Parts: sequence; C-alpha cells; structure tokens
Amino acid sequence: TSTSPEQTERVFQISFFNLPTVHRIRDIRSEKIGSLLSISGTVTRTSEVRPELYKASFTCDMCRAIVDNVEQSFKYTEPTFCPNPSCENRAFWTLNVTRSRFLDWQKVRIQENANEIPTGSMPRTLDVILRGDSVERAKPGDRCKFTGVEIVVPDVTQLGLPGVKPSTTEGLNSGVTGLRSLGVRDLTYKISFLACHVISIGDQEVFLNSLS
Amino acid sequence: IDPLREELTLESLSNVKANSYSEWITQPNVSRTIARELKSFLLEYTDETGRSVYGARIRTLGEMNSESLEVNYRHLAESKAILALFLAKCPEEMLKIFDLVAMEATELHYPDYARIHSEIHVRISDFPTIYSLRELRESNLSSLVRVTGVVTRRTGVFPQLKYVKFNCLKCGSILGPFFQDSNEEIRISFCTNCKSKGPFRVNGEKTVYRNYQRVTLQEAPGTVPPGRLPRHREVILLADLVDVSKPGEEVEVTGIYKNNYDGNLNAKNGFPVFATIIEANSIKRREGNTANEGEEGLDVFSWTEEEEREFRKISRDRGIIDKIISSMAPSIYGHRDIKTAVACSLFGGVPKNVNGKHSIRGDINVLLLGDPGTAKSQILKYVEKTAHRAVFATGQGASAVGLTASVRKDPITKEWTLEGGALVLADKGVCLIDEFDKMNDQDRTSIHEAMEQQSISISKAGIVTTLQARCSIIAAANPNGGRYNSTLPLAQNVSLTEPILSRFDILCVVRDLVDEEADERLATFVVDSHVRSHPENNARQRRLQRQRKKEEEISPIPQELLMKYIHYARTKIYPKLHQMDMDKVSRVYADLRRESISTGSFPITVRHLESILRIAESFAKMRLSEFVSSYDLDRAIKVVVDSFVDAQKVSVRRQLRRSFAIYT
Amino acid sequence: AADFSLTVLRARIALLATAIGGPDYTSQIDPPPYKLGDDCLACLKDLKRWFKLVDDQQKRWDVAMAVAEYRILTDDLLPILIDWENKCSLAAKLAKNNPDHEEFRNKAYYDKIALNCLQLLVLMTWPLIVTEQSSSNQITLYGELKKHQLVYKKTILSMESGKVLRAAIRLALDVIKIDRLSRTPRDNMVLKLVLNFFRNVIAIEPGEFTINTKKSMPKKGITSIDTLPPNVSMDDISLNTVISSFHKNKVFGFLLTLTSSLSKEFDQDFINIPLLEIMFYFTKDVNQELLFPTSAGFELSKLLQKEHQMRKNVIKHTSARHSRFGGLLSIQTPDKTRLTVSGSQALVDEKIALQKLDDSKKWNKRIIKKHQSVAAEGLPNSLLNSQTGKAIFFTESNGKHFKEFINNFIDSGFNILLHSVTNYFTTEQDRMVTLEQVEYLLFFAWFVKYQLLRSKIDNSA
Amino acid sequence: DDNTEIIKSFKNFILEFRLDSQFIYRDQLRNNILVKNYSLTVNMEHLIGYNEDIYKKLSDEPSDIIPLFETAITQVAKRISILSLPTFQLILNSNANQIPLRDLDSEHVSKIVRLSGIIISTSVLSSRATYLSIMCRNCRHTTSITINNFNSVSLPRSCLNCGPDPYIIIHESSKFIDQQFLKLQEIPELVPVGEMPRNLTMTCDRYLTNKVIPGTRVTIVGIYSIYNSVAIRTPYIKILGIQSDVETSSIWNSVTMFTEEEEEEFLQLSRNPKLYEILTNSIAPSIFGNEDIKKAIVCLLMGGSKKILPDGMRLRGDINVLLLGDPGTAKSQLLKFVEKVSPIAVYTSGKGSSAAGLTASVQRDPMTREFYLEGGAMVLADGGVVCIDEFDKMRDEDRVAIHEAMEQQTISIAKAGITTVLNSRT
DNA sequence: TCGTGCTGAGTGATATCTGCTTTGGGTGGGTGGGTGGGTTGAGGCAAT
DNA sequence: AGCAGATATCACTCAGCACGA
Ligand SMILES: Nc1ncnc2c1ncn2[C@@H]1O[C@H](COP(=O)(O)OP(=O)(O)OP(=O)(O)O)[C@@H](O)[C@H]1O
Ligand SMILES: Nc1ncnc2c1ncn2[C@@H]1O[C@H](COP(=O)(O)OP(=O)(O)O)[C@@H](O)[C@H]1O
Ligand SMILES: [Mg+2]
Ligand SMILES: [Mg+2]
Ligand SMILES: [Zn+2]
Ligand SMILES: [Zn+2]
Ligand SMILES: [Zn+2]
Repeated sequence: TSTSPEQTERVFQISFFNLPTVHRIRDIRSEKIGSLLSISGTVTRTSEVRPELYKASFTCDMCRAIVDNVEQSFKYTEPTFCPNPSCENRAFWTLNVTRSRFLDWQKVRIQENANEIPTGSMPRTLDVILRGDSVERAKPGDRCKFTGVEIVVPDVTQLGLPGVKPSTTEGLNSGVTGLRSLGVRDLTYKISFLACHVISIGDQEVFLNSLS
Repeated sequence: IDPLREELTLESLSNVKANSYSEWITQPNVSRTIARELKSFLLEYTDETGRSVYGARIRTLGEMNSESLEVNYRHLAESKAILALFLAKCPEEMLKIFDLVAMEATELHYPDYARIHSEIHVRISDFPTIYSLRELRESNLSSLVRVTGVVTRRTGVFPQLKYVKFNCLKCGSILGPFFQDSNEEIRISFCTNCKSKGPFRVNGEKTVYRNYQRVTLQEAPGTVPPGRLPRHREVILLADLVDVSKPGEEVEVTGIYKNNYDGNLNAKNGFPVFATIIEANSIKRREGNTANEGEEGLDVFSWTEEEEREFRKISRDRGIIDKIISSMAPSIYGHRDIKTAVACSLFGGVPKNVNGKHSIRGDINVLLLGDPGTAKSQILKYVEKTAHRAVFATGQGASAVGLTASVRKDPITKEWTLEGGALVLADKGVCLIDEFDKMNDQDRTSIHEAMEQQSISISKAGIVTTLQARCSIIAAANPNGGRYNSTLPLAQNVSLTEPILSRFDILCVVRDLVDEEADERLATFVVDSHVRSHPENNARQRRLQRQRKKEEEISPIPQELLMKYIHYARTKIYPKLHQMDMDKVSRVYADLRRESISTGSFPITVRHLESILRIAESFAKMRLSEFVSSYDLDRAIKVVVDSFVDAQKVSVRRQLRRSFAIYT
Repeated sequence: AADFSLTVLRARIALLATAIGGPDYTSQIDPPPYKLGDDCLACLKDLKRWFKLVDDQQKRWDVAMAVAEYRILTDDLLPILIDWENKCSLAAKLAKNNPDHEEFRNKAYYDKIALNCLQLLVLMTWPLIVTEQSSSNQITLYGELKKHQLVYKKTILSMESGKVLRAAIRLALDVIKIDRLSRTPRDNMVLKLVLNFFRNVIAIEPGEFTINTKKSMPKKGITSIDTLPPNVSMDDISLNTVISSFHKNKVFGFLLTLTSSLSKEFDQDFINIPLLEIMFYFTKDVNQELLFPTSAGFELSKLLQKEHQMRKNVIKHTSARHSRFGGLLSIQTPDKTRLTVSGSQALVDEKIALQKLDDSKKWNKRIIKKHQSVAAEGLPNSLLNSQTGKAIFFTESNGKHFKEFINNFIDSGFNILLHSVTNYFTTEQDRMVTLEQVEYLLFFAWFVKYQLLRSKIDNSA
Repeated sequence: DDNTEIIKSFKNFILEFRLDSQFIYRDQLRNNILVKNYSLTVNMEHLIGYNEDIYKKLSDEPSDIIPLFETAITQVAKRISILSLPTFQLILNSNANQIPLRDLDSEHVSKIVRLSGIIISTSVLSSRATYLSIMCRNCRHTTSITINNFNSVSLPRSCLNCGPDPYIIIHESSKFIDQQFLKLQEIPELVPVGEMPRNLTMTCDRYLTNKVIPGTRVTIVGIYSIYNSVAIRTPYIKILGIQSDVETSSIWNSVTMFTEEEEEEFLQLSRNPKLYEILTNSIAPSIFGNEDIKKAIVCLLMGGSKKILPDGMRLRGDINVLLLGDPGTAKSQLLKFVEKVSPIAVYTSGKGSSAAGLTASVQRDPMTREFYLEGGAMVLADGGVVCIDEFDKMRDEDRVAIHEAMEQQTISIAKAGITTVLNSRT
C-alpha cells in the first residue's frame, strides 16, 4: 500500500522463571540488591499504565543541533554540552517527543500472604514495577509470584527536578550526603522490585482449531 | 517555475521519503498536494443518491452560523485511503490542512463567511476502532483515538490566549506572537536579538482569545469489569466544543492522545513518567443510546434537508397517525392502547404561558398497571431507545434525591454545590420508572412537584434555587396482590394515593385472560418474532438491505426515520387551537366528573381536561400540522373516555360504556 | 537569502528524490518490486551535477544533508543496484540452462544506471575530513553528516544481507572480462571506483565529540559522549558485521583474485594504492595476539576469581559496622602533636590512618596534558590513539574467516604489493601527505608482525 | 495627544447637548453636585445621536476611554460648581439586545454587554486605592500615584543605591474608595436543556455599591473583562450601571423612594371606592373562583401593623395562610403567583427543604478555617412572603424549625461558637 | 647538553559578587496536589 | 541569613629563545 517511515529497533525483554527458591516480603534484605530472585505476595492495589521515557532526543535551542540516545535515570535528564564546536549552549535544551522512545509502566502494590503473617502483626508491603508486555498481568486480590531484580529507588526530588521544589521513624532516618547535586541536602533510599515475569497462583471453526 | 509551487501526484504521495509522517506532511509540495486532494474529496464526493453530501453539509453549516463541519471517516477512507491513513497516524497537521481546505469550500458557497466565523473546524464522526481507557498504551500516543466514558467532573468555560506575545525585561524588544499549545505552556528561553538569560514579561497590544474547558472522563460502569476500579483520563475541549458534554452523561470522545512532562508525577512515582491527556475532536452523546450504536454520525437524531422533505411527504399522508401508532414497539403483538399512549407521550403537548403569569404543563404522563407478563418493561425499553433524552430507573434503585437534584460538598472548592438527577437529565425528554409500586413512599413523593410544575425547588445548606424539569414520566406498576382484580374498583387494586394518580394523564390497565383465539394469535406472533431475530437468520450495503427487509415485515415506518420524525416534530412544530367545539369538551368533562363521583373511582379534575387538550395537541403534532383539527380533538376525547371506562368495575362497565357511546 | 536558498535547495532535491522512482504497488506480487522512473538516468546525472556544482565548488555540504534527509540512498539507489544484480544472476542461471537464452532488454541503459548509482554511492560515502581552512558551513555539519554516513554503512551491510557488494563485484568483473591491453582508461577508472567503494565502506566509523572551550566546564559536567544515530548500534557497524557481509558475498575472494594477479594481468598504477588502503583499514584496529589464543566459561570463571581476589583485598578497607558508628582516632607524631582521623580501620591500622590523612587533603597540583584531536589531522582511529587492550571481539566463524583471508593474502601477494607500493612511493616521496605515510608504515608493520606471530605458532608458514 | 482630544470631545458633548431648550447633562450635573452626588448618568442613545464617532471610540476600547470621560466630567463639574471634588463616576444606560449569561465567551472579551440575572450573594465593602502617597526607604523621596479602577498599576520597581521595590505607602495621606463583589446567576427560564445555573463574578464601585440585595432580578451593563488569579484568565464583569425592578433603597431604609407623579397615582388609586374588588380580581386572573382565598392572599400581601410595647414586648404583624385541599384545586398556581407578585418572595418545596436550608447554616470558610452563617429562605425572604409548597411532605425535624420564625420572627443560632439572633420578619 | 632569566598567552582556580525563597497560612493560589502538613463542626446522604 | 550560579581578575605551567659552557 505505502512505505512506512517509522520502523525503529525492537526493545527485547528477557524474562526468567523457575527459580529454585521463592522468598517472602519479610525475607527481603539489602544484601540482595541487584540480584535475581523471586517473591510471592497478594496484590493490593494496581496503578494505571503510563508512558515512561526510555531514550530521549533533544534539540539545541541556539543552533538547532540534535542530541540523541540520552539514557534516563530515575529522574529527568538533559544534555550539558552541545555537539557543535561553534555553539556555546550548555543548559538550554528542548525535548523532542517525535524521536523519543517510551515504554509501558505500571506500579503494583503487594502484601505478604495472611498465612505467612506472624500472628497479631501488620502486613508488610512492597512496590513492584512492571514494564512492557508484563503490564496489566496482575489484578488486585490475586496471589502472584514475581521474578525480577531487587532495586533501590532514590528520592528524585532531592536530586533536582525541573520545576519541582525539593521537599514511623522519629527523625532517625537520615540520608546520605556529600554529593555535588546535594549541595546541603541528603539522599534517602527506598527498596522496590522490578519484575520481569508474573505468575498468578490464584465460531465452531475457531474452537476446533484450538483443540489438538 | 517556482519549486515551492510544484505538486506531486497521489501515487507519488503514497510513497514516503521522509523520516516520519509529520515531516512528510509538513513539506511544502506534500502539503499542497494534500490540500488539493482534500478539496477534491470535499467537492466531488457523492453518495448512493448521487448528490454532494458535503455541499449540502456546508450549506447547512453556513445557514446555522456554525463553525464545525462534520466529515465521516468512512467516506474519506473509501475515497482517499492514503489521506485517511495520514489522518489516523498524524491527526494534528492533517486536521490543520483539513480545516484550511474547509474554509475554502465554505467560502466557495458563502464568499463573505469570514466576517461571521474566522475559522472552521473539521470533526471526525465514525473512527473505525474504539478503545477503552484501560486499553490505551504508549503506541497510541500522538494518534487519533476513540474512547467512551462518563463525565465525572467539569470546569467552567475560560478564555485562553490563542497567541502569546513576549517582551524582554531588559532590552524591551517585543517578540512576535507564538502559537499556544492546548496541552502545556509556551516559554522563550533564548532571545533572538537580546540574547538575555533573563525572563520576558508577557505583554500584548491585542490578543485573540479561545474558549477552553476541561473534563474528567471516567470508564462507564457498563464497560468496566465487574468489581474493579475504573480508569480515567482528562479531556480538553477547545472552542465550539465547550458545554456540549454535561456531568453524569455517557459520551464517545474522538481525539488526539498526547503526553507531556509532569514534575510532580515524576517526583511521586520516582520514574520518568509522562502525564497523558486527550484533545477532543468530536463528542457523541452515548447516554441512553446503547441500542442506537448501529447508526452513523455524531447525532443520530439530526436530520438533513432531504430527510425533512421526506418527513413532510410522510406527514401529508392521511393515515399517518395509524402508521405511527402501529410502528411503536413492532415486536409487541397487541396492546394498541399502550402503544397509542406511548406515542402520545413521546410526541407530547405544547406548553403555554398566559400573559406571563400562568404556566401550564405541556407534557403527557402515562402509567401502566397490569399483569406480570404483559410486556411493560419491553415497552419502557423501546421508549428509552426512541426518545431523544431518556433515563431509566427501577423501583428501589432510585432515591428521593437521585431523582430531582442533590447537594454535595465540592472536592476542589470545599463548598456546597448542586447536582442533577434523573429528572434533570431527562429535561425535554422522558423519565421511565419501572416497578413504580415497589418505590419507597419518600422516593415516590419526590416527583410530585416535578410532574406538574415542571420545576425542582431546593433549599439545602444555604442553596436556594429552582431548576427546570420539563420531563414526561412513563411508569409501569403491578396491582396489589400481584394480579388485577377486575371486580374491585381501581383504587382498591393499587396503593397509590389521589394526587399521584391524578398527575397521570393516561391510565392503561393490562389484563391477562385465557382465550383460545388470543392465545393462539399471541403465540404465533411471538414464535414468528423469535425466528425473525435469530442471529444466524457491498457487505455493509447488503447487511443494511437485509435489515430493512426484516424490518419491513412488522413496521410500516423505518425505526431510525421514526426517531428523526419524532425529534423534528418536537423541535419545529407547535400546534395551536383556534376552532373547536367548546360544548362537546365541556359536556365530556362534566359527565366524567359525574361518573367519577363514585367512591374508589379513578380521580378526575381539571388536570384531565387539560390532558384532553394536551392529547389533542399531540395528535395534531403527529401530522406536523400547525393547527389542531376537530378529528384530533375527537380522537383525544375517545382515548380519555376509553381509558376511564376501562378503569371501572365489571358490574358497572356495561352501563358506563352504554352511557359514553356517543363520544366514542 | 541563505535560509531561503537552503529551502529552495531542499525542495528541489526532494522533488528529484520523488522523481527518481519507487516501488510499484499495483502488482499483486509481494514484496513489491522496485520500478524505475521515466527519467531515472537523467535524475541521477542531475544529482551528480548538483553534487559537483554546489557541494565542492562552493565549499559547503548542504547538498549531502538534503540527500540524507529524504533517504535518496536507502530507498532508491540500493534497491536499484540489488534488483539489477538479481536480474543479472537470473540471466546467468538462464545461460547455464541454455547459453542462447536471454532475458535482457535495454542492457546498456541498465548498466549505465547501475554505474551512475555506484558513482553516486562512492560520492556520498567518501571519507569526511575537516581541516583548518574548512568553511563555517563545513565545520558545522560534520557530526550530522558522519551520523548519516553511519546509517548508510549499516543499511549497506544489512539490506538483503548486503547484495550491493555483489553488484559492485559484478561491475568490477565486467571490467575484468576484457584483457589488460584492451582495457580502456574508463575500465581502470571503474575498477578504482569499486575499490574506493569497498575502502569507504570499511573505513566509516563514529566521529568525535567536539565541545566548545570558551567557557570553563560547568558544575554539571560531561554527561556522555555519544555520536551514534537514534536507531544504530555499535553491533551494526562493527568490523564483525563487515567480515560477515564480506564472507557471505564473496568479497574476500574478489580481493584475493585482484591481489594475486597484481602487476601481471592488471595495470598496477590504478590498483596498488586502493588495495593498500583497503587492507590498512581492514587491519588497523585488529590486535594480532587475539588471532592466536566451553572456553568462554573457563575464561569467565577465571575473571570472576580475579574480581573475587580484588574484592577480598578491598574488604580490608571497609568497616563492619555502619557509617554512623562514630569512632574517633588520635595519632601521635614523632613530636608531641596529635592528629585526628575517623573510621574503624584507622583505629585498627596505621598505614590506613596515613592513607586517610593523605586522601583527605583538598589541594591538588595542576596536571596539564597535551591532547591532539586525531580528526584535526584527518587521520582515522587506529592503534596510535586506541587505548591499549581495546580488543575487537570476533565470533569464532568470523575470526576463522578473517584469519584465512589474511593468511591467503600473505601467502599470495603481500610481497608483490609491498614491492609495488614501495617503488611508487619512493618515486614520489615528497608528494606524500601524513595520511599516506602513516598508512604505509602501519600496513607494513601489522603484516610483518602477524607473519612473525604465525611463524612462531605454526612451523610451516 | 489623542487623550486630550478625546477629553475635549467629551467636554463638548456634555456642554453642548440639548434636545429642545434644556441642556440635559449640564443641569443634571449641577443638580447632582448640589446634593453631593459625584456622578453622572448618560444615555447611550443621546451619545450616538450627538456624534457616532464618540460612541465608536467608547465601544472599541471601553477600559481605556471611560477614564477619559470621567476626567472630562470632573473638569466640567469643576467649571460649573467652583468660581475660580473627587473624580466623578460614569454610569451608562443602554437599550442594546441582552446577551444570555451563558452566551458570554471569548468573543465578548473587553466589550460593553447588557445582561440580566439573579443576585445570589453580595460581599462586604472593601477599600480600593485612588491616590497613593509613597516614600522610599533609603533616600526618603516623596511621590504620589493616581490609580484608575479600570484594569487592562504597581509601586515603582526602581527608586527615583536603593534596592528593588523600595517604596512604602504612607497611609494617612492616601485616599480610598468603596468596592463590592456580587455573584450573578442566570434566569431559570433562560437556562439551556439539562444544565445547572451558571454563576458570574461582578464588581461595583463607589455609587453602585449597596444597590441590590440577594434574590432580586437585575439588569447589568458592564465590561466583560478577565483577571489572572497560567494560559487561562478568570472572567468577570465590571459593572457600569444597575437597573432593578425593586426599590431596594426604600426597603432596607425607613426612607421611601417614590416620584411625586407616583405618590399621586397611588393616592388616586387608593381613592377608588372599590379598590378591594380590583385587587381581588387582579390576583390569579387565570384561576376561576376561589374568591375568598384571593382575598386572604391580598390580606397576607398587605400585612398588618407591628407594635413594640414600652416593656419591650413585640407583637407580630405578619399574616400566615395555609391551604389544605384536594388535588386540582390550583393551590400551587396561587403560590407561584404570590411569589411572582410580592416585592420579596421565595418559592420553596417542603420535600426539597431542610432545617438548615430554611433558617441559617453554619459554613466553614475554606481558606480562613473560620465558621460564618449563610442564610436560608426565611432570611432571604425577610420582609416578604415564603411560599412553602408541599407542606405535608416536610419531615418533622425540618418542620419544627419554623415555629420561632413564624411566631417570634427571629432565628436563634448556637453552633460552632456562634451565638446570635437573626431577624426573619416573613 | 645545564642554568638563568626574559617573554607570554594560554589554561586555568579560587577569591570574589548577584538573585532567590524560605516559615508555614490563606496578607501566593485551586491549570502545583490530597499519600507533604492543617482537621474539628456542621451538613446532607445512604444503608439500616 | 543562607544558598546556588555566575563574573572577572588573580596566578601558574609549559613554552622557547639568548648567552656560555
Ligand atoms: N379554577 C381553575 N382555573 C384554572 N386552572 C385551574 C383551576 N383549577 C385547577 N386548574 C389547573 O389544574 C392544574 C392543577 O395543578 P396545580 O399544581 O395547580 O394543583 P394543586 O391544587 O396545587 O394540587 P396538588 O395538591 O395535586 O399539588 C393546574 O394546571 C391548574 O392550572
Ligand atoms: N404482547 C406480547 N407480544 C410479544 N411478546 C410478549 C408480549 N407479552 C409478553 N411478551 C414476552 O414476554 C416477556 C415479558 O417480560 P416483561 O414484559 O419484561 O415482564 P414485565 O411485564 O413484568 O415487565 C418479554 O420477554 C416478551 O418478549
Ligand atoms: Mg416489569
Ligand atoms: Mg401542588
Ligand atoms: Zn548548539
Ligand atoms: Zn531581546
Ligand atoms: Zn531611593
């Protein structure tokens, strides 16, 4: 019919499963951050699906130069140096959505199963993030088994966000300092989970084709 | 030859040579080619009839002083596939070009139309694909989408700056005006001349303003999975689109799926997540139109000039009223007395305001008190489908303030506010209350003021206001004990009180009696209807033709044509009484009162004389006649007298019928 | 003026691109076949004229940017060459079936179009060099044009598994079909064009990240140095992909045939230098030790053990308790003065205490490094500036193919190529530019060292 | 330059207009000055007749032209009253087509429009600045600012080294005016299909304040402007003239406003030997019979006399009427007519009413977090008639709240620390 | 090929000035949010 | 009052040459 001009490279996703051990939410520790492990819990709440910036592309305000493939951290990121020798622009950039790449993003809230809960104790809660095809695969009330990587989530606020003014434990939760970004502020951390695999534990012609 | 003025061809236009669709469309030559092709499509497109659809649409647009030209997506897709693909993929620039080419087709018909409306907007009617707010993903970004939902929240109409002009704080030079995106703010960082890091005071000698409104679209209860939380989106309504959707309604939104940077979102989530919105292109009122989803166009009750001529031709026929009555609920075998009442209620009367001091209701209320299996709920469903604005409610499912209007505290402003109800939503429409007898007393009592004064009075939390409720009420009820006792008076068969009964213009009592011939005929008709509706029993044209053939068997008038006819008659026809037999009506009223003096009989008051006049007006309206004739008055008298006679007991029914034989 | 002229230039080149031709969607056969326009040859000639009269004589590069914007290459020239090559292959198969069978019409016109397409390909793929005298327009468009060249190379090596290489080989073999005495200067020019095309394809690589130095670097600093286009990865343009494509399309055989009959059945003046440049660009970034080393698992285990030892040595510097434990140390100098240090390791050890004392110091003595951009001299990235240890990670099959090709060349024609190059260059020493000197020296050194290593490993060769 | 010419043209219009042999506006200005009424009411038809160019200039840019007209009026007043006075106010009257309140949009921005509605809320008088005396913190430089209340002004950003915003207002030497805020709703008959009534914010200055009470239909002439509370502006109306069918001044004051020609029309009518029959026939002409109920309604409208005894005891002077009857008696129509004819009246449904609806309601301010008292039908209908339809439908709880209102004509509130006794003479 | 200045402009660096904004409370708002705090009292509504 | 960004004026390194050794 016609030539499609937009054909970008595929974003492959690797999903693991069948791990030898399944952990509980209460068994999560900081020694396993950045490790591949499986957890089990009951889904409590599910957020909506949002587009997440993955590979941003920017254009220079001054000379109209183009900067592409800007990897994004937990916060919004912009270039600092123009690729144009002549141009002096450092801190003046505009995002280009046409050339940018976005990914599906969902936040899932889970809590430990009732049977695993110590008697007379409040359930423990954790945040699970789903991306790509794993989105909308867990519904509230289900008992799911997630396989993924334990991560630590900073306070993006502190780090400095465009247009965002920055800012249990009785003031004893003091963050880390000394960073350039954090001129007089401190950085706190939060344990989260990035899941790459979800398993929920708990007309004639069309039908005939399905059967063996 | 100037290269910027050269143009390509359609097959060459199909071949894309740019890095993206937007870049291909924005090129001068490609833009000129697209504009030329769109103009050709608008000017030369012909339907099955052979006349230019969009020429007539433009004529009507200019006649009504409107600024919105409706274009059917299917027509464009068949005529120009490549242009339809471009519109689907890059709605923005394609819509800009389409708007330009439309003010040159409007201006073709009305040369000086620019003095009325500066710009004309193009609205897409039937997008082939329909999405749910759950199904939206990142692949739909910057592309036309069609979603359905519930208008939970609404803002007030604000003037938004079309063009923004900036001036340097320091230098003082005033930058040229810039296009204001609907989605997010426009700012200037780098000055072309001054080259100053500092901000610009925003000032302008003359600014053009644009209507702006925002709504909170929510998944409809019907479509959301059972027991799961709904999803919502924010819809932005620009000029000419404001106030078209009212809170609590069900709508289908055609718009552009857009994303923008949100700092607080990022902050809260902890990930680089972009906020999403919908830029409304077209709105279709889906409320009470579930069974009308098989039609095309933004409004199924709207009409064209040819359809108006067809309506006139149909009306000129002598037996128009009989056909209209027969076309009411064709799948229901008989009940020609429940169909006549329903038709009269649907058409309604003419409200009157004598010298600005006396207000007279102009709507007809109907009550169906009958046996369990006499096809009352189906009649109510048909009335809901046919009426322009209809609301359906159940007995106990309706509260005293769910009907009428209710008071809440506003989440945003933390102040008491007013919300509408069933009645409000049914303004200039019909309110259907199934299981009327099962209603709570409190609930029932609510509608008393609304059913006669056509207004709702609220005095709560410092809110002193009066609303407009010009809605007709058709209700279905079951007699006390679950079955009518024809021996006892009407009053003893129902628990309703005198005022509520008097407020009902027409009473239709339905009895289920065992009779060989009646049972045989009803069973035969029901079996034939069931066989007719079996799912198994161009492609679109063939489907429409077979549907028309099936419909022709049981209805003399097409259903869609009937709905358009009813809407046209209600909107454009206001019959008046000038010649009429005063003595006949006076004697009928006196006789009705004398016969109703009996204890336990159906109440009779001046309301029923006014109802006789209203039914005469409605019968006159059914023919698109500007004046009530004697035949219509006689028919109304016959209807009312027959209802009154049927409401009586078995013992005295013969005497009553013999006495009133003169009028009927 | 300048902006309006740029707009007119872009519009005219866009019209040319749309007029060259495109796929014919009318035919039901899928994927659709490319169809030539009415004035394909005229369009190509006009494009070449634009290149000559605007890009070079006026010292600008707007024509190349306009050509890259509208995808003239990836959509018109490469499909044309591939279709012509497929037609020639079908004709050869038919001749095999029956030599008298022919399925060609307007063969001369098709060959003319193919030759013009190859010439334009060489023009667009020619190396880009920025000098001190380069105009402002040339300086400003360096990075964008380099990115477009990267895209061109990726498409050339990927599309149809790289059949345009086979098309160029066929064009060269057309010249080879006629005897050396019968070879006209045009044929030698075509051969040089093919060799230059191969050299350009091998040579292209990511450019440098140029930053203005007017202002001292901000508090933010350098984010990243990325020159790759949006949808291009290093895997597409690496020498591994080049080796794969060349092996698949039998480019190595053609080059070996040319270099084995060198100076005997060919005119060496045209062919000696292009071969030398091709081979230098082949072997400039390749370390010869890697060529003479599952084993991957064994090496991974060894590297993991090495990292484990490094981490174990690092552990002694970490405190068992958390940071806020708060141990304070006082260390006595030879004179009675006490210095303060913090950390458990300070209390438990003395060398750690002195190391921390040193480390805590704020003042730094300035270090000035004399850095020369290689792009300034026009040279490519090679062993001279590549960081020591930078290894080209070949696959087993690709490594075997590359080793076989190099071995065959060294056993066939390295002697003759070196002799011819040395004669030609010593005859014309003064005209040498820096690039030619570096090229000759590096080629000689690389091949001599590789032969030494192979002789050590294998007693035969 | 052009401003001086505009002022001269306005002065010439004031000093030269005449339709027969009376200079209407000159004499009107003199009479207004005599009684310390610094204003002037101008009929726009006269302005159009005198010179269409002046009307065109006024309509094109009202916010920039009206102040020049006020300055011209002030100059003419000084010429006519002082033998060699704050800025005078301009009040406009027009007969242009009334735009529905809901039809006000972007197209009507910064233009003179006429519309009618119902006032639902009024604010407490505030203070605006007209003449400001300022002084610089560092060098103590005295300066003055003259401010007009028409918005398209701030303290100087730079002194005349001194830091940004160096001027501080001296209050004892400044002059202020009165300002008020009103909320205008749309007429119930003009509301579109199935829509809630719409509210509009409006402002009045000086002599247009304290002119309307909540619940009274009014006609407003003003400018449809916008103010920035980022890509949007909040619409509002700048009142230039108020026209109402109820003499609010004569209702809240013992003072009575009636022209001599009126007073003598009402005396002649009273002299009629059979005025009772005329008034009885004049109520609900479209309702047959019910003569006794019509007489009762006449008596209720007229009301009795209230006496305050020396000991402090007060005797009610209002008449209440109840209609208990069968359906179809036309009681609701009589109630609607009574609500229409009485100078002050509120029509309420018993069903749709509450205890807090019909007396007064404790309401917390969202911002100040302070509790205030809003008013209900029996405070909004003070001095008038309350038509309580469907009396029987009213809950007991709701009903019981009416006794003191009916008999003692007062509302006693003891809620959220608010102890007050309101007045409800209905 | 060491020693001692004289020249020198380049490449820094660090000692040195120019503009927010804040607390919390409506003397910044509701096109910054309500999971960053405030917050007890009255009022209307549905299930009971 | 404190904090983060920026300007501009402060030195220091490698650069290279003349004399004589
Ligand atoms: N004497 C009359 N003259 C004119 N119209 C009348 C008369 N009596 C009744 N009507 C009409 O009868 C209808 C009765 O409705 P209305 O609401 O006025 O009744 P109501 O007496 O308040 O009864 P309900 O108790 O049922 O509310 C109205 O249309 C009224 O115009
Ligand atoms: N007169 C009739 N003609 C055709 N179908 C009928 C008739 N009466 C009843 N039916 C059938 O019987 C059913 C009656 O159910 P319904 O009318 O909904 O109950 P109710 O009368 O209590 O509302 C319907 O599904 C309808 O198809
Ligand atoms: Mg039913
Ligand atoms: Mg009533
Ligand atoms: Zn730049
Ligand atoms: Zn400037
Ligand atoms: Zn000063």
